[PDB]
Amino acid sequence: ETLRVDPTNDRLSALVEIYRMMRPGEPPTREAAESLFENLFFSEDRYDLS
Amino acid sequence: SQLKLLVTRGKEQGYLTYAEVNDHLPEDIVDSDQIEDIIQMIN
Repeated sequence: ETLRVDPTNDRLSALVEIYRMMRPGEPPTREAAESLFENLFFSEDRYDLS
Repeated sequence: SQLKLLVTRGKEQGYLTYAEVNDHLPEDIVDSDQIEDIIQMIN
C-alpha cells in the first residue's frame, strides 16, 4: 500500500522529493538532491551514531 | 482545502501536534515566520 500511495518511482524522483521536503521551494537538481541526501546520513561529518 | 482540513481536524480533535501541522501546512512556505504566524492564528 505504501508503494501505491508512493508517487515517485526511481532514485532521481525520490531524491527530488526528499530535496523538496528538506530544502523547500528551491528548484532542485539531480546533483543537489543527491548531495543533500548523501549528506543526510552517510557523510561522516554530519551524522554520528556514537 | 489542505489547511482547511487541518483546521477542521484540529477543531474536532481539540488539539494538534507539531507533526500534523507540518503535514498540513503548505509546501511553498520556506521561512519559519509565516509558519509561526500560522501556528499562532491556529492556536
